[PDB]
Amino acid sequence: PRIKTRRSKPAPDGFEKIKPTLTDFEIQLRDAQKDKSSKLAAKSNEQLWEIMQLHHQRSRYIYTLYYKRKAISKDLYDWLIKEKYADKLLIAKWRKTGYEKLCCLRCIQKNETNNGSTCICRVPRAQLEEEARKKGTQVSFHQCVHCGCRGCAST
Amino acid sequence: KFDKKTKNWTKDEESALCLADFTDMDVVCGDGGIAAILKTNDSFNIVALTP
Amino acid sequence: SWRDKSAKVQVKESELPSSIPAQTGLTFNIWYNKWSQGFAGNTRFVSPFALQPQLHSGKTRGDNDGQLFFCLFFAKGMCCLGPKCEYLHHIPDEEDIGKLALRTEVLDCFGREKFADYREDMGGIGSFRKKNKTLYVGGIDGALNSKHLKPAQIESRIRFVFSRLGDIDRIRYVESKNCGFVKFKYQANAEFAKEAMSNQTLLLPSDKEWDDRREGTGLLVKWANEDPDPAAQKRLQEELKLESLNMMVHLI
Amino acid sequence: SERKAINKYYPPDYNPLEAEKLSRKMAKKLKTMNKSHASIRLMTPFSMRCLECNEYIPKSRKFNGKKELLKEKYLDSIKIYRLTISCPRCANSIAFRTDPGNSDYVMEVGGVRN
Amino acid sequence: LPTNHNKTKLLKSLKNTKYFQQTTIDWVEAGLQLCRQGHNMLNLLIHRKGLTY
Amino acid sequence: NEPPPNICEQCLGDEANIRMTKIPQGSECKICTLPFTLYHFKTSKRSNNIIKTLICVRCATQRNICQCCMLDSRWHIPIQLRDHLISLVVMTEEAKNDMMKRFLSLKNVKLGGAQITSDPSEADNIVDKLKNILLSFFLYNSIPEWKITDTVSQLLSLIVNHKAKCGGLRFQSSELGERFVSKIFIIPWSTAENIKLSLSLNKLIQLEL
Amino acid sequence: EVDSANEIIYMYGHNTEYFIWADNRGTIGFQQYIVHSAKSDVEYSSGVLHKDSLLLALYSPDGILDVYNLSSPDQASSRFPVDEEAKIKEVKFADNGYWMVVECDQTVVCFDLRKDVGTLAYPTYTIGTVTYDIDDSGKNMIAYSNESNSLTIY
Amino acid sequence: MSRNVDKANSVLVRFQEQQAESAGGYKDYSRYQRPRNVSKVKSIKEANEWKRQVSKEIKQKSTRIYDPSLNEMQIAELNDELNNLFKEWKRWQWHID
Amino acid sequence: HHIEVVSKQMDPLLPRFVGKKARKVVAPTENDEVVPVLHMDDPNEW
Amino acid sequence: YTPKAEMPPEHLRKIINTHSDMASKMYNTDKKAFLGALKYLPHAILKLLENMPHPWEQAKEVKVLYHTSGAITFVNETPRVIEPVYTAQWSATWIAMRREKRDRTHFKRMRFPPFDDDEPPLSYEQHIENIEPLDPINLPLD
Ligand SMILES: [Zn+2]
Ligand SMILES: [Zn+2]
Ligand SMILES: [Zn+2]
Ligand SMILES: [Zn+2]
Ligand SMILES: [Zn+2]
Repeated sequence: PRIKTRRSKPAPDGFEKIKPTLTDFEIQLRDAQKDKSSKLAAKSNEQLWEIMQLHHQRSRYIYTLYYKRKAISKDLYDWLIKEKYADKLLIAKWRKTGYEKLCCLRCIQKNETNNGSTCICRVPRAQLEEEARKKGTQVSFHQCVHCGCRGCAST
Repeated sequence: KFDKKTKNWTKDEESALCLADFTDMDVVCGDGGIAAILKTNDSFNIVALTP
Repeated sequence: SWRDKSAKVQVKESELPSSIPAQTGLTFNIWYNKWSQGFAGNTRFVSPFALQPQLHSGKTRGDNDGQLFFCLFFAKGMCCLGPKCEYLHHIPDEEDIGKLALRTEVLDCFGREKFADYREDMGGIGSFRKKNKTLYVGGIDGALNSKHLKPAQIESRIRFVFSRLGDIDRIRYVESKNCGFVKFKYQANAEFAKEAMSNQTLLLPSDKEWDDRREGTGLLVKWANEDPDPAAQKRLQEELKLESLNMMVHLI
Repeated sequence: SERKAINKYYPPDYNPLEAEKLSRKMAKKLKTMNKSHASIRLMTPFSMRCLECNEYIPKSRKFNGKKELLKEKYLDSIKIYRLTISCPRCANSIAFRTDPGNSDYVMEVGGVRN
Repeated sequence: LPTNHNKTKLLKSLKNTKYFQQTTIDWVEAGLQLCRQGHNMLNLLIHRKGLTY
Repeated sequence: NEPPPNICEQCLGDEANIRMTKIPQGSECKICTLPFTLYHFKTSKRSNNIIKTLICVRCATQRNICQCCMLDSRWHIPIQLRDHLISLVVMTEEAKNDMMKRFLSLKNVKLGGAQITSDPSEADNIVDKLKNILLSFFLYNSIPEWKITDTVSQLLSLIVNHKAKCGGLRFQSSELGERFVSKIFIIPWSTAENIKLSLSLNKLIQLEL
Repeated sequence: EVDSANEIIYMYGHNTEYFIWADNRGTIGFQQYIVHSAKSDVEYSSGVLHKDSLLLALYSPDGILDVYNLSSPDQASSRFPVDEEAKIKEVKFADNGYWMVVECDQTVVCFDLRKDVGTLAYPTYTIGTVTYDIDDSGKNMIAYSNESNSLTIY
Repeated sequence: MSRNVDKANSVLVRFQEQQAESAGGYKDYSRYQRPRNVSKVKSIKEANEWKRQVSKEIKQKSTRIYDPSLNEMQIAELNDELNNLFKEWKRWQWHID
Repeated sequence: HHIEVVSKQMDPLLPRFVGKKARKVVAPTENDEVVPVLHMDDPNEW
Repeated sequence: YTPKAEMPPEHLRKIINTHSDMASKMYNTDKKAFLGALKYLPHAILKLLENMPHPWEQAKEVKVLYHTSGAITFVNETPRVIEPVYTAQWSATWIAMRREKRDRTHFKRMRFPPFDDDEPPLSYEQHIENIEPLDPINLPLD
């Protein structure tokens, strides 16, 4: 979230109900945002991954309540979007087909990657597993370096 | 276990039995759980393999 | 049997894996991570950890995926990743060595570039030019906290530590030089051993100076400059000849 | 970083008096500062001969000497100093004293003035 | 009179890479980051130069 | 202008498509310590750990070796060994010096042997020539412990000094030893005369220092 | 670096130019001088100093409790009788100046220091799911029970 | 504080050194004079350092005393100095540990 | 065997050409063929 | 092509915090990156300065690019305004300032620098949580 500066009205109707759920998130974030003296690259990456997951989760919760459950007013949702709470682009992506389970947006920036493609997470476990079986080796990848996303795919 | 990647029998677990020489055996397993029937020339022991 | 012995490892937990430097100097240089404005301190300090491999060695995240290279940290005895480590945690067996024997010229069993020229002190990660399986052991006085031991005892201790770590070819303690030459079958194994036993105490729990093993300076484990006395040389030559013969056979 | 530097950085806890005291405590232990024959650069006013190898070091020739305090002062409250030199060729310790009665120097078992 | 050719500003080029990513930040926070980052840079460079004093 | 990378068949992989990136003046070559383009390929897409080129193309050419494997381009043998074989039928002396190594690298002579390996004529001839040329218990009475251990295992801590020639095997189990005896180079418990003498001599030698 | 082959087992600083240290063999020193030398026949794991700063009790779990007088080096320590099976957890000197309270695993022995060595202030009566502690007066006790998760005051 | 010595023994530097000694244990055994009477050094590390320093000094002495003008009296003097150094070294090899 | 070369976009902060470090390099002349240096044909004054 | 992922600020913050006590063989390359970044630090400064929140603004949110290494952070947006509106705003601010001057017997001018040379500038995480930033400069309307 951003800081309130009397720009937007404090909150629409149903914020008081959801606020305590997404205020747990804030605590988690706070725990995350600090020097965990990781002393090690992988460990360091893990905290970032965790943070990313947390970010995703809040958005999902919001998204779930507004679209799937539909228990929150449109206005409130809009307000949330305007604030830093939800991710707008991510939500949009989710709403689109084939991107519903989506760890993060930068796992589908095809420009970013060295090989002109999407993140592996986006490959359904099924396909990778099949490939592995064909080869001889076991399941090859666990989670990507952008965000911890073991089997991000929509399956 | 016969391993599907490595293509051979690989050692998975070992258990000590607390108690003649068993010259034969049969494994059973169903939903109930895995048993080994251990046989001598004239007697047998049914041993369960539990978690 | 590391596979069916265990899965878990967790050698030294990520709470306490290491403090970063040890104070030489006055001020701490952020770019080199080394203390500056002074150099007083023998610097080599004994490893807080060690590879008790029978206990530690296990399946890793690497084993499943098909990693070639073994875990330096595991060897040292401080791989906080443990089962989620991508590098292998076991003493290099023969099969593994065979598998990575293509690459073993250019880089070590740890997957890190062997150099063209040896370091002047023969101190680390041997050259790709000279293949070697032969470790200089030194600072055994310092590694045992200046203990009045029998050379034989020392030799035995060395054997105990090193046999466990890899398939031994042959070992020699020397009173005059005050050293311990070890030779292995496989270069990779030797490398692993070196990694392990760098900065390690040779002492045991049963000894009276166990609680002050940290205050000493560890084993100075390095690469072996070939033995000049003639029988050894002859043996080496013979070995080389044999190798050549084998190569020829392979070719034809 | 520059010779005309106005203010040297101090740590956030630097009790200056305390620091001074500490320094003093670790000045008796100190190697340099707790010694005599502290160095100096000086030209030679006497223009003299090095007594061992007869090397004729002339007037105004520059040397890295050692200035040391002579405990026995001149009169009362005006100090006099021994000013050590080495001859260029042979490494014989020449020196001289500055007795200010004549507004000049005195040779001290090193060489002879001429 | 300015560049006819150069469309490619600095930021755009950076964006075109994978190494930069972008957020929305409070300006004070950004400033703080700059101060810290900048400070780090100046220390790091200095330490590299060897002058740690 | 740039020449192409010299990566061997076994070095590179078993597949009909590999993607690699070139990094111009990436690293310094290990031999020469002189900037050159790193090629680094992943072999199979998903198979872990990259294969970066460790040497400059020129140096590779000189030694006639894989830029990854550091092995003979032709026979896939370590430079020493390949050169040694040729000698048997002169070897390279890489000059391990800051300045001189670079100079050596820049020279283009094919150091030593490399020429022979390169040419079908010469390599083949060498091979032919080579072919022609070709055509508890103490233990007493040199060979390595890894062989001894293997032997012991087959028969089913193992100390052996060589100056002594006195191998004190300690299975630490009465079962292992009693199996070991029945299933079967003097081997007691915890030209014979000649052997004894030799052993004694060895012992003496061990004990004088 | 203290000059003793034996592990230092007691170190206290509010004795005020000197601190006191003690060996597991009963070497007691001020840092400097040694008021008592190492014995061959004891092992201590801890110590406690009396408020008048002259009596030092050294002790171990197994029942050894020896009181030393720091004012006279030539005075032999006093051995206090504690049965060996009752594990000594802690020793405190009470505020009154004359109770030495010995907190054992399941029981408390309180010695009266005015009287012959071994004289109790009161008889020992017992009151492994319960830890406890006594205040400096030696007359208040809080006991915790791990079964009921509760604090009882005695 | 020209000529470097002054700078070295400037108060700030001294303070810094003291701080270092306090926290981490950086001493410069070059910087302080080695003590005359051993057995006023309970720590082992310190003793070792002192020994090392004396060895270094001895080595330095040795290096210079084989200079070409051998008949000069400085060399002769050093010969006694060398002996003294050796003696000191020997002393430092005391048998407490 | 056919093989695809690529150039990966390195980060714009890190040194572009991490290989080079202003190294001195003596080169051999490598003149194998021999230049013919051809020509034709009072000392106290000169 | 496809636009940049709008990342969370949290991630950025975390990255920043990690590279405070940076002295391992881990992030060797991050130090290099940092060193490189000096090239663009003046640009960054220019950007940040340009985005300065105007006195009619409690706190400006701003677009930010940042190297994933944590070496440099550019304010990305370039602040454009409706010129007449901007002018009006400035005028209003001026008026407010004048009013303040009229009011106050002593006007507490800042001390410089605002934080001590010893004291390292507080992270933003000390005062996200703090109370609503006090009211900015906008005159009493009608
Ligand atoms: Zn994903
Ligand atoms: Zn993702
Ligand atoms: Zn992904
Ligand atoms: Zn590991
Ligand atoms: Zn190859």
